[PDB]
Amino acid sequence: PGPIGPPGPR
Amino acid sequence: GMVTPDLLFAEGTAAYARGDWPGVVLSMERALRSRAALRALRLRCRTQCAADFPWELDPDWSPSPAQASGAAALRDLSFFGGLLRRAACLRRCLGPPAAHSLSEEMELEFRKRSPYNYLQVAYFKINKLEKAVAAAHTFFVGNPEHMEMQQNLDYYQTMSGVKEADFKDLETQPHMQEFRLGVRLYSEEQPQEAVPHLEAALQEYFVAYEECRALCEGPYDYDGYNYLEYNADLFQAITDHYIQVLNCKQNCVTELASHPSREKPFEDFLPSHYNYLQFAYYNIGNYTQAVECAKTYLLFFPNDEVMNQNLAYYAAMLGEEHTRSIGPRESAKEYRQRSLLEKELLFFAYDVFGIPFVDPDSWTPEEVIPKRLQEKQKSERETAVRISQEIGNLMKEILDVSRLTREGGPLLYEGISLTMNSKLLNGSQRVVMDGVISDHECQELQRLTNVAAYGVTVFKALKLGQEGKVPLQSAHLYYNVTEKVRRIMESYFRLDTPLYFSYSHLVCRTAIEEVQAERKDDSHPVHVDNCILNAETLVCVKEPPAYTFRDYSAILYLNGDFDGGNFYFTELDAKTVTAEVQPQCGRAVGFSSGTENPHGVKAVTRGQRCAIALWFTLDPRHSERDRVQADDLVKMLFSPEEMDLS
Amino acid sequence: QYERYSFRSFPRDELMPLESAYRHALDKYSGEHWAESVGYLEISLRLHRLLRDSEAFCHRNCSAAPQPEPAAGLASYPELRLFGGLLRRAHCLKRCKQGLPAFRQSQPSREVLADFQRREPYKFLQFAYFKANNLPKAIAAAHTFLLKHPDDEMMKRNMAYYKSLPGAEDYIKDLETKSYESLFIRAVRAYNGENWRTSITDMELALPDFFKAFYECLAACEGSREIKDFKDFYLSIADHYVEVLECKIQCEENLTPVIGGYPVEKFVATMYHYLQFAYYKLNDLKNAAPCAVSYLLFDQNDKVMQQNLVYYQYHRDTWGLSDEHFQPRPEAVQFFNVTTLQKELYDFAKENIMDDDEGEVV
Amino acid sequence: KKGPKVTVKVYFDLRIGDEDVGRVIFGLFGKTVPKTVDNFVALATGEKGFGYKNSKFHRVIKDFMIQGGDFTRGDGTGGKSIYGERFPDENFKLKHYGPGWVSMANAGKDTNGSQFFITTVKTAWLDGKHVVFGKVLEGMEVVRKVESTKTDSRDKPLKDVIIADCGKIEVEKPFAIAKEAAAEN
Ligand SMILES: *[C@@H]1O[C@H](CO)[C@@H](O)[C@H](O)[C@H]1NC(C)=O
Ligand SMILES: *[C@@H]1O[C@H](CO)[C@@H](O)[C@H](O)[C@H]1NC(C)=O
Ligand SMILES: *[C@@H]1O[C@H](CO)[C@@H](O)[C@H](O)[C@H]1NC(C)=O
Ligand SMILES: *[C@@H]1O[C@H](CO)[C@@H](O)[C@H](O)[C@H]1NC(C)=O
Ligand SMILES: [Fe+3]
Repeated sequence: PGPIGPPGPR
Repeated sequence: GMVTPDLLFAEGTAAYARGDWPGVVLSMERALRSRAALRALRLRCRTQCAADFPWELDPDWSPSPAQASGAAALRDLSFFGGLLRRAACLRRCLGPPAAHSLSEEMELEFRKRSPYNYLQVAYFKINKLEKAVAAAHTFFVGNPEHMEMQQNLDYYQTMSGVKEADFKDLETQPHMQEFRLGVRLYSEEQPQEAVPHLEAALQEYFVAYEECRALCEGPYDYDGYNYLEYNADLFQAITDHYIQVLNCKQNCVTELASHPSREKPFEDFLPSHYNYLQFAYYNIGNYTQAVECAKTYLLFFPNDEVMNQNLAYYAAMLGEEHTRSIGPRESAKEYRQRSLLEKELLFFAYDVFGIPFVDPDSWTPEEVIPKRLQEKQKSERETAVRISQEIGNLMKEILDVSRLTREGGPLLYEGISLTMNSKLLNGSQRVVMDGVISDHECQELQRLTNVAAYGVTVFKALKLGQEGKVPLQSAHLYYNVTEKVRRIMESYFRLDTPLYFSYSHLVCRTAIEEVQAERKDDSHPVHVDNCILNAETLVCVKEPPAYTFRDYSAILYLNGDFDGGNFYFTELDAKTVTAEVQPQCGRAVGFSSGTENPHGVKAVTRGQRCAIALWFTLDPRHSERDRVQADDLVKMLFSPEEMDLS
Repeated sequence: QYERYSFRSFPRDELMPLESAYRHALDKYSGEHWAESVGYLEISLRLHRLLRDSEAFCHRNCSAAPQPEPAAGLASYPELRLFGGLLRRAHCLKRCKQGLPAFRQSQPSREVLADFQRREPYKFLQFAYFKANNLPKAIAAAHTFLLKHPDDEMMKRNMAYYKSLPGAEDYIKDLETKSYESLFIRAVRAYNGENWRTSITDMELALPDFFKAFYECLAACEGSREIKDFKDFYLSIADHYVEVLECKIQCEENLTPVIGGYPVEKFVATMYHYLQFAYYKLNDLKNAAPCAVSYLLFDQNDKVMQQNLVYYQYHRDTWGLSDEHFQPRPEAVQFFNVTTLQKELYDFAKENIMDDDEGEVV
Repeated sequence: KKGPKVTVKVYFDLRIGDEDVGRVIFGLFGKTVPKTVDNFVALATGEKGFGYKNSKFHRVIKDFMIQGGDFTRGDGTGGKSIYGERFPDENFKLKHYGPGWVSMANAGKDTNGSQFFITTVKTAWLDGKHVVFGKVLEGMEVVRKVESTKTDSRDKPLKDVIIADCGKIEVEKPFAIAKEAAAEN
């Protein structure tokens, strides 16, 4: 359904 | 396993406190032997690893077309193969590397010969008076300003059991003793007994020089906590370390020529050996060695008039064919050639990387110094002569002599006014000036220190401005004002020597109103920036724990919107107050950091106090190391220069 | 994000530190602002490429230079010659670095440089592209990250979803591609299609490019280290080099092309194998023999090439060959020497230099 | 995973005024940092008269660390090593990876004395300044109990914390450990 994106560190 | 010296020394000191004389004798003797054994071990494997794997040389590099890159790679691989082989050999002797490291307080304790003090007391207490007198004489030779040692030696000598010949030095190097003995015998006009001692001294000198040169490859010297921001790539790290090692090897020359009895090293040590030898040989009646020694002296100073006269007289007394047959000594030739090559390398590094080098020899020809350094040296000579002439004229126009010959100054810049001179400040080497900088500069520097937050150095401020955290105009202004203060303070005090930086930081002090309860104690005790203040006996001791190279001090204040925070000059007893200055905007107080100016700062009751503190040196060896990097950064950031990328 | 890139003329508009551009990009990424994050990530990628190219250009002027011959006396003191040469090279490097625009900004930390080397930023990039209706660039960035790391969990799911998408079966391309990779692919295609001169031209173009890239990669590994012990001169100069040597050893494998998800093994020997067959089919054994000798140099356990060598050897007089046409090409010999020396030095130093103060946890 | 090898173990018994709250076992890295393990072991065994026996923790700052090891003066200004008074820093080969890593407390550069601290949270701002030489092996619950005692404005615990005993436990075979946090069941 939706590609997984990384959690934003900053 | 050769227990380290400091553990044994601590055991001995504790036993001395308790009152166990066998304990102190056993422990202190063990400490001395352990230090000697560790030194011999280091010397032995450094020499052995050098002699097993000699350096190779294939400098026939070929820039073959489309083959320069691989050839460079293979050359580097040859060099680093050799280096790794030597490192493996060194590692497989030396053993545990923890044993060869000890603090600097212990090194100071060992260089002053304290264990011999302890040992002489112990030996006397357990009736071994011969060893007692030997230890006492060794300690006395080490420290010549002890009347207590003198009376102890008197007491020992009056007592039956010991003679004059018992006085044997257990610590001084053999070549120095041989030289001093031979020179004394020469001064009594006994040339027959002078030549063998002097020749022995020459041989010992060369052996000891080789031994000292091999102990100079130690750890790199990061200046404080700057190992956490060291970012040198491989070929720059190697270069920094090697330049330091070479500098140490060259400074071994001035260390082999010093004795604790004298306050300065002998001048022209090795050529002086030859100078004595030639006349002694002449007085004996051996002319061949006389002309040989004259010829080996002339190889160091080739234009001397007196030695040339002596050689001409000898040659007239001799035959010309014999004189043209003989030449100088070969050990002297090898010595001189190696020294010249090392000095060339060190002067090149000084010219290019800005790493200072102070020559320990006065026989160096001028051809080994690049042109920029020669121009700088000429300028320094000219300014020294000018200052001396000015002082002579002023003394012709003549405490008060001190208050006059070394206090008036031109005050180069405009707007700078002499608010209080030394007489109005009750002392010597004191001044308070006003208007060093304006109000806008003060505001800008205040912003620089408020945003970056409290000691911030000029190099750190420049880096912060480069990143973007602080404005860059502020960092450049900080650099400018520091250099301006240095120039004005060097011109005021009539200095013929150049003045170098030592340290500088920008600091802000805040008052906390919730910790002011019952705060009757002073914020900071009276101190002296040079040595440690022992107010108990009203003396000062210049010791390596203190910064003994600092010579002048200066402070400039940037705001006056607070209460408290005064600056006062005080007497040595640390109680009475001699003078006080009121901080304001652009006010600078400058003084000599010696023992004649003890100073103190009060507590701030409320507000903000921000100023710059500066310390200067007269010794070029002890210059601020971060100032070279800051200079490079300023040149890069504000005076760019491209290199034709096309 | 590499169309408007030129080393000679880099816009002064976007000259900022690499760390600050990366920080701004991640700040906008966490702020759910996609367009600005795309712009800043592209800026940071271009800045990293500029830094790498500036370092390569600087290391070429200095190290690869003709040598000054010093006087006759200095020939009797080898240590002074060696370290004086090192001193001169260090001075040339420092002087050359001040004039280049990329070195007058603030230099990045080792963590950020390793982070960029591991191709991490591309992760963020692909997601951002999807949120800005840039599906072709999204799949391209996903493929570029996946190419270096093939065992990631989330990226495989992302690539499966992307491949499910219609049309997006022909935009798959590597954004961090090299010259010799494309030249090799073209030459292989020509060889497979029964055409020899085109393959010869492309392979002969591809070989020196690989060698130049290899030597620049070797020269870029001689970086800094972090200080954590204080040892003597020879014992600390030889600890810096051991880290440098680990990095250098792990350097021929990173430049190998990947086709079909599997790296091509024995790259240089493969090039010579192709070249030899192509030259044979043109009956130009004058060039076919040295390639065969080079291949046998790199891989000594191939019966096929040894039989080919026997075949060439026995027909020496028919085709008028000389012994001068039976030695390996010099560039291959240089490559062989460098790689073998590096492996021998590292194996030696992993027994005598490196301390044993650690072990495996059980 | 690669980790440092422990060579000696030492044990402390702690008492909060009147309760005995337990025993703590430290494992020291003697092949990485010698001359700092030796000072600790010699002072724990008390083989030279002076030692850690009947000493006291004087800083129990919450959620940071617990510090002790001043046996000469009650405050934090005393303490001496076996190599004189102070000795230089050796090497920063290890960092503060988490709770339970023992390190040497110093008042500047090259001023290691006899005072140590046990970190309770990860402290990465201390790396490169303080030298780390051990890791807590057992009794993390006792460290947690000591960390939560009531303090004052200067962090001096209201009830005294006493090292009622200290000794040394020998290890026949060095073994490696994991470079992460410790215990915390
Ligand atoms: C001069 O001295 C050398 C060495 O000291 C000696 O060999 C030589 O015989 C001496 N000459 C005379 C005339 O005694
Ligand atoms: C610092 O001094 C230099 C030299 O005169 C000058 O060019 C520059 O403008 C100054 N920087 C300031 C005033 O911020
Ligand atoms: C290195 O750069 C300088 C700077 O202009 C240039 O003059 C010199 O020719 C360069 N060296 C080589 C080998 O190209
Ligand atoms: C390079 O390798 C070849 C192949 O054996 C050898 O003949 C040559 O001596 C080597 N060159 C070196 C190690 O410099
Ligand atoms: Fe002061």
